Amino acid sequence: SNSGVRLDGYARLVQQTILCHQNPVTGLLPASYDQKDAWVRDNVYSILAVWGLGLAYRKNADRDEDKAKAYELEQSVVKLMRGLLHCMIRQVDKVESFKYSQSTKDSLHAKYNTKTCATVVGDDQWGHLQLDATSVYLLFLAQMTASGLHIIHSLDEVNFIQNLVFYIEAAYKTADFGIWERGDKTNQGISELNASSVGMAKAALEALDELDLFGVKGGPQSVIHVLADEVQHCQSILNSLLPRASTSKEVDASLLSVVSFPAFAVEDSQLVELTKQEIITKLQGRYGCCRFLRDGYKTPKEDPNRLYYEPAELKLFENIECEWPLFWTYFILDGVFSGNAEQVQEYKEALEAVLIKGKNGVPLLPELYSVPPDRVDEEYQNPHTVDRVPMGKLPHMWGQSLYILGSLMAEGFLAPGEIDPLNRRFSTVPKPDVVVQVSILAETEEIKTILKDKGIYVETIAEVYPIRVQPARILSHIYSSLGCNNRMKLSGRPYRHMGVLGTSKLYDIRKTIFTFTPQFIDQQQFYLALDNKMIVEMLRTDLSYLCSRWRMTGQPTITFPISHSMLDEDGTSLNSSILAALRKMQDGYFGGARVQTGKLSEFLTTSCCTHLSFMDPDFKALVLQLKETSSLQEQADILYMLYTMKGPDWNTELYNERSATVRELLTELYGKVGEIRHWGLIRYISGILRKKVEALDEACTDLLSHQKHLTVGLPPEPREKTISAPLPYEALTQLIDEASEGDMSISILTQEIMVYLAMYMRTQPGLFAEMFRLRIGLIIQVMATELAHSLRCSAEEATEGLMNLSPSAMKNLLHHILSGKEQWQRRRRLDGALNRVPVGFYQKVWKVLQKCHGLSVEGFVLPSSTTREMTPGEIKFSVHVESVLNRVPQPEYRQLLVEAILVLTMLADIEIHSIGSIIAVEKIVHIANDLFLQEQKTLGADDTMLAKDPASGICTLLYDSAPSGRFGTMTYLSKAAATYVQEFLPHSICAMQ
Amino acid sequence: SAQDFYENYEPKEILGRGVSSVVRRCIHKPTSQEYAVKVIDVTGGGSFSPEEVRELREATLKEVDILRKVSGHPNIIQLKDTYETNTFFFLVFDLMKRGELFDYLTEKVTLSEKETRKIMRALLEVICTLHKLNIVHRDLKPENILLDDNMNIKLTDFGFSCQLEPGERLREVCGTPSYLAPEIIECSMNEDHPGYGKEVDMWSTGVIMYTLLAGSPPFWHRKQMLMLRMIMSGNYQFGSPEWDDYSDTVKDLVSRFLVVQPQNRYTAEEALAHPFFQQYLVEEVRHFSPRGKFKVIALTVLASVRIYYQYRRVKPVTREIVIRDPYALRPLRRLIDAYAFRIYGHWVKKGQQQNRAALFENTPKAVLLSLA
Amino acid sequence: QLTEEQIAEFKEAFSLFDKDGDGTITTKELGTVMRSLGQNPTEAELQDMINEVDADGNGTIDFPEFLTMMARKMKDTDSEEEIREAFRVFDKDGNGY
Ligand SMILES: Nc1ncnc2c1ncn2[C@@H]1O[C@H](COP(=O)(O)OP(=O)(O)OP(=O)(O)O)[C@@H](O)[C@H]1O
Repeated sequence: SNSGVRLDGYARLVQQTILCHQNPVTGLLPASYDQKDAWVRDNVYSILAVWGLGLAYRKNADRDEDKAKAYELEQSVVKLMRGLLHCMIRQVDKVESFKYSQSTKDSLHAKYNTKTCATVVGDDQWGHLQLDATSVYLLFLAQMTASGLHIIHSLDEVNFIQNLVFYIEAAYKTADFGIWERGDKTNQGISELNASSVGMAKAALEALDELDLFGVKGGPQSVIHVLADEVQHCQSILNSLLPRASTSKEVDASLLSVVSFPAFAVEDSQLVELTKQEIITKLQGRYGCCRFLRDGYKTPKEDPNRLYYEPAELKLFENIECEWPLFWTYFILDGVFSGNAEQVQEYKEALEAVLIKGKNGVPLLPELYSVPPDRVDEEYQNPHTVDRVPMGKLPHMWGQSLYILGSLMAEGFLAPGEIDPLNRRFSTVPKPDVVVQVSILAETEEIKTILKDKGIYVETIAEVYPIRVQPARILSHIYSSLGCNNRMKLSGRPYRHMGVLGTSKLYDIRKTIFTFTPQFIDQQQFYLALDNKMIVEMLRTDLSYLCSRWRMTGQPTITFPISHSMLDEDGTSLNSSILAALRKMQDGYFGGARVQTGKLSEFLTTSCCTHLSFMDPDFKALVLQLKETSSLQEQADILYMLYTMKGPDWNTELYNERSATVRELLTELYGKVGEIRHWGLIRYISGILRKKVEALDEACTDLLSHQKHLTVGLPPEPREKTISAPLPYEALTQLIDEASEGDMSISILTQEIMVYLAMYMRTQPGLFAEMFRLRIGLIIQVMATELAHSLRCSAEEATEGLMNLSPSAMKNLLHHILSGKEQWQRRRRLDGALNRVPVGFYQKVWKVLQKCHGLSVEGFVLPSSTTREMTPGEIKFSVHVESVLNRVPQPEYRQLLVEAILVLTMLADIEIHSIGSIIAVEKIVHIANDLFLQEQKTLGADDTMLAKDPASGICTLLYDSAPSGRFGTMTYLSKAAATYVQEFLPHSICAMQ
Repeated sequence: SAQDFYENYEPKEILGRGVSSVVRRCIHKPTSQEYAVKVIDVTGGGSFSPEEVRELREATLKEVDILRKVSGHPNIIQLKDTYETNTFFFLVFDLMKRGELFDYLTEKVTLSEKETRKIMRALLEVICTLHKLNIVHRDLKPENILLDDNMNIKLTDFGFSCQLEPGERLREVCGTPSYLAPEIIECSMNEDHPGYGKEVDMWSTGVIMYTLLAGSPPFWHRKQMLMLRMIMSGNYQFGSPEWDDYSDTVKDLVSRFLVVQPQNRYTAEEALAHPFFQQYLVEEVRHFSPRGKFKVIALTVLASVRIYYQYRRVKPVTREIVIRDPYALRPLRRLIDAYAFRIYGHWVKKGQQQNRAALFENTPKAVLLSLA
Repeated sequence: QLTEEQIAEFKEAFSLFDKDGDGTITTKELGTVMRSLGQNPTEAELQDMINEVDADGNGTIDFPEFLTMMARKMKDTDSEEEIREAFRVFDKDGNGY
C-alpha cells in the first residue's frame, strides 16, 4: 500500500534523524552538537514526532511487523518519560524546599546531564528556574497517560507528581528566566514574569485536574487533585498580561506556544488573532521569525565569549536579529490543527525553500539564520534585503521533530484528536451561561423564626445531620495533608487560603457530604466581615466572579449562614441590607448572576462532588489598674504598654481560679469590642495581634500585573524601597511592618488601602489609568488632609476621625478621592500628590528630549543621551522621568512643571529647529510668575492680592487661576517659554509652520 | 415574569451607572441581538420607607407609558420590552456603541458647523414631535443626549417628562441649576406666577447650542445665588475672541433662542423655517427682468473680488504677537485649549459645581473681582 | 437679513464658478478661472487660500462656505479699496470709464 510506503519512509527519516541519538540505558538524547547535555523541554518536544509516529503505526494493526514497530516506539517514549521522571526524582530535596519561600536557588536544575543521571552544572552558574519545562512535561505526561501509555509505576511516583504540581501551581506570582533562560533583553542576572510560563502552568493544571495515572485499571488512590482557584488566577493574569510579551518585551515569538497547538492555553479567539497579527507584523522574515526585538544571540559582535552584556544595545542588534524556522513550524501546526488549509499550504511552500539538505538527501532544519558581518549596514538601511547563512545546530531536533509532526498531520495519516485526547481544541468555544445555587441557613432557632416571620423559609444548623457545615479553615487544614510521604520526606501542600471557587463545590469525606462556608465571612480572621455593607458587596463580587468563569464541571452551591452579629441594635430583626440581599436572591437575581433558592438536599442531586480518598483510615499595681480602669480606649493603651514592656506571652495573673495569658485577654477584649461596634480601638487591637489581610500576595500580584509600582508609607529619601516584582507573603508582611515602624496601625491602614485598590482594579480598570506608581502613605496623607479640611479640625482630630471611620465609609472616601470629585489650589495639590499625568506624557517628554539637549529642574540634569538607550514604550524610561520630576516635593510645583513641559512640547511641535542647549523649566515658571505679578500690578491689584508663597515663591492667585482662558496660566507659561527660547536663540526666532 | 426575562436576556458587563439604576448589555437568544437592559432597584437596599418605593414605581410607570406613547419614532429612543418584578425592574432598550454627548463634547472641545447644525435640526425635530403629542421634557441636557455610529442623537431619560393638558401649569422644580427659565424662579418666589409653560425647552435648546458652540455654558459662577440672579436677569453676553470668527445667522438664532420673555421666544416651527436649516437642490423658477440679471452679475463680481482678497489678507507667523499675546492666533489658541482640556479631562462629569466653564477664566483675577 | 434675489444670485454665482456641476468650486476650476481672468496665482498661495477659506483640512469648498464668506463685513475702508480695485481691473483701457 502507498500509505505503508509513506509510513516506512517517515519511520526511516525519524530513525536516521532523532532516534539515532536515543542514548540507551538512560534514554535522554543529547541536545545536538558537541554539547553532551540533555534539556527537558528539548527532549519532550523531540519525542512528539516519535509519539505521533507510534500512534499512526498503531492504527494499522493485525500484522506482526507493524505491531512490533508500534510497541518499540511506545517503549522508547516510555523509556524517555521514565528517564526524565527519575531525573526529576533525583532533586526531591530541592522540589520540597522550593515549596516554602520560592527562590531561584531552590528550584531543580533545568540542565540535566547524560547517562548516570547526574547534575552537570552548579546552582549559580546557570539559571535553574524554568517552570515552562516542568509544565510541558507534566502536560504531555497527562496526554500520553490519557492516550493509553503506561508511565507511572508506583504510588511514590504519584506523590512526587502531586508535589511537582504543587510546586508549579505558584507560577502566577513568581519570576523566572523564561524559555530563553536569559530573563529580559539584558541578562544582568535578572528574571521577570513570562506569559508562556503561566499559560503552560495553567494548561498543565487543567490537564491533570482529575487524571488517573494508572489508566482504566487505576483506583481512587491514584488520582491527582488540582485546585481551580489557581487555574482561574492564571487565566486572569494571562488575560490582563497578554497584549504584549511581558513587562519588558513588547513582543515575543514564543507567544505562539500559548495560542496554538501546544497546550491551547488561551481563550477569546479575537485576542489570539490579534496577537498572531502583531507577531507576523513585527517578527516575520524571509527565513522565519525572529525570537524577539533587540536580541544579540548569534551575532558578529558583542564579544560572543561574554555574558551579562552591558546596557549598550541602542542600535547594535536592531534590524539584524536572527530568525528561526521553528516559529514557521508553529504556524504550520496552528493552521493544520483548527480549521486552516490554504495557510498550511502557503507556510509549507515557504518553509520548503529555507530547508537545507543533509546526508543521503535528508531534510534538516537549521537552528537559525545569521547576517554576514560584511553586509550589516545594508540590512539596517534596507531591512530584510540581504541574504543570511545557516548557523547553529544543523540537526535541530526540536524543529525537525515539529516539522515531521506537522507534515504527518497534514498528510492525513494522523488526526487532531489523537495527539489531544483531552479535547483541548475547543477551549475557545464560548460559554453559554451558568446558574448558581445559594442556600441560606439559620444559626439558631430565633433566626429561623425571624426569617419565617419575614416570609423567608430556611433550615437551621440542626436537622441536616447527613450534611455538616464547617469554615474554610478546616478545609484548608485537610488539604494541607495531601501528598504527604515520610519515606521520601514530603511535607504535603503548604497551608493556603481557599477561594470562593473551592469552597463552593461539595466534598465527600468518609462517606459523608461536607459543605464549607465561604472564607470571607470569618470575623475572627479580620474585622472586614463586621460591616454589613462590606458583607453584601463582597458577596455580590464573589457571586459575579463565580458566575463569570466556573471552569469546573457541574453546578455550584453557595452556603450563606446568618450570624448573630448582623442583627439590629434591639436584636429582634435582620438588618436592611441583608434583608434586601435575601429578597433579591429570592427573585432570582443579585449582582450579575442568576440564583435559585432551595434546600441543600435538593441541590445535592446535581452538584460538584469531590471525593477525598487520602482521608480514608509594679506588675501587680499595673494589673490592678488595668482591671479597675474605665475608658476602654485607655484600657487598650494600658494593655498595649504592658504587651510592649513585659507582656509578650507572660500571664498577667489577673484571675486566680484560672491562669489566662495576655492573648486570651486580648481575644476577650476584641470580642467585647465587636459587640459594641465602636471603631476606636479595633485598629489598635488588630495591630497588636499582627493580623494580616488574607490573600495579600494575590492583591499585590493583581496590582503588579498591570505594570504598576507600589510604595508604602510616607516618602523619605532612604526608606520605602519600591516594589517591582512579586514577593512571598512573609517578605511582603516584613516589608509592610518595616514601613509601618512603631505606628502599628499604619500597617493595618496600608493593608486596607491596598486590598481596596486591588478590589477596585478588577471592577473598574479605567479609574487607575494614567497613574504609574501608587503611594499608600501619600494617599493616607491626602485623605487626612481632606478630613481636616472638611471638619475644620487639627491633624490629630483628623487622624482620630479617620481611625473612627467605618470600613464602608473608608472605601467610599477612597473612591471619592480617587475619582477626584467633591478651590483650584486644592485641585492642583490633589493632582500633584497622586502624580496624575496625561497618557501621552511619556511620548511628549521623549520627543522633547530628542529635540533638546536636556531639561533643568533646578537641580541635577537629565541628559538627552538616554533616548537612544531607551524607548517610549519601555517602563524604565517612564520611571526615570518620574524620578527626575519627583525631586521637587511640592505637588503644585510638580503640576506646574508638568504643564510647562506640555507647553514646551507644543512649542517644539510648532517650531521646527534644534534648541541645542539646556532649558530650565524652573526659570520658565519663575519668568511666568514675574509676568503675572507685573500684569496684576498694572491692572490695579493691591499688596494683599499679590501674595507670596512661604517656601515656593509663587503667587497664590496663580495657583487659583484656571488653566484655560484669557488670563489662564497656560498663556503665561507659553509667554515665558517663548521668552526663554528667544533668550537662547541667535537674536532671532526660528518658528514657522 | 422574571424567568422569561432571564431566559430571553443575558446580563453582561456594566455599561453605565445611575443614581439608583445600573445599565448593562443584554443578548436576545432567539435573535442573537445586542440590545441593552436597564435595571433599577425598588427598595434600594432598604434605605427608605415604602412610600419612596411606591413613588419610584409611579415614576417608572409614567416613564414607560410615555415611552410607549412616542414609540415608533426612529430618532426617539425605543422601548422594545418592559418587565416588572416585586423587587427588580427590567427594561429593554437599544444599545449604542458610542457614548453620551458630554464625552464627545469634552473630547472634541468644539464640534464643527455641520455637526452642530445636524444636532440642532434633530433636537428641534424631537421637540416639535413631542409638542405635537403634548409632552414636555424640561431636562434637555447634553448628559441626557447620546450618539450612535451614525452620529445621530436620541433623547433619553423620559422619567422626568410628564404628559400635560392645555390649561394646566406645573409647579415642581428640578434639573441642573443653570437650566431654569425665568418662569421657574417667578413661580417659586412665593406663589405669584402661575406655573410651567412650553418655552423651557426653548431656552434649554438655546443653552445646548451656546454650550456646544462656545464650549462653555452661557451662565456659570462659583456662587449659587450669583449665577441664579444672572440667569434670571438674562444678561448673557457673547465672548469677544470666540464669537468673532462666526456667522451672524447662528448668532441671531441663538439670541432668539435665549429670549427672556416666553412670548417672544421662537417656536419650533419658526426655528425650522429659519434660513439656517433650509436647503435647496435644484429650481427652475428663478426668472426675472434684465435688472435682476444685472444685479446677479454685480453680486457675482463682488463675491469674486472678495474671494480674490482672502489669500493676500492672511497673516504670517508673527512671533511678535505670539510673545505679546498667544490668544491672537486662533489655531494656537485652539491647540492650547485642547491641551488644557486633555490635561484635566477626567474632571468633566455630572454636576453644576464642576463643568466646562470652570476650566475657563475670562474674568481678570484682580481687585475688581472682590466687588459683587 | 438675506433676500430671495440675493440667494438666487449666490446660487447662480456658485453654478458659474465651476465648469462642471459637482457641488465644489474645485481647485483646478478656480485656477482655470484665475488664468482666464488674467491672473497666475502660485500653487502654494492657492493652497493657503483654500485652507483658510475652508473650516478644516478636507480641501473642498462648498456653497454654504461661499455664502458665509460672502456674508463677511468689510466695514468702510476695505469696501472702498475693493471697489477701487474692481474698477481698476475693469478699466483696462485708457478711457477712465
Ligand atoms: N443605550 C445606552 N447606551 C449607553 N449608555 C446608556 C444607554 N441607556 C442608558 N445609558 C446610560 O444610563 C444612564 C441614563 O441616565 P439615568 O437616568 O439612568 O441616570 P441619572 O443618574 O438618573 O441621570 P441622567 O439621566 O441625568 O444621566 C446614563 O449614564 C447613560 O449613559
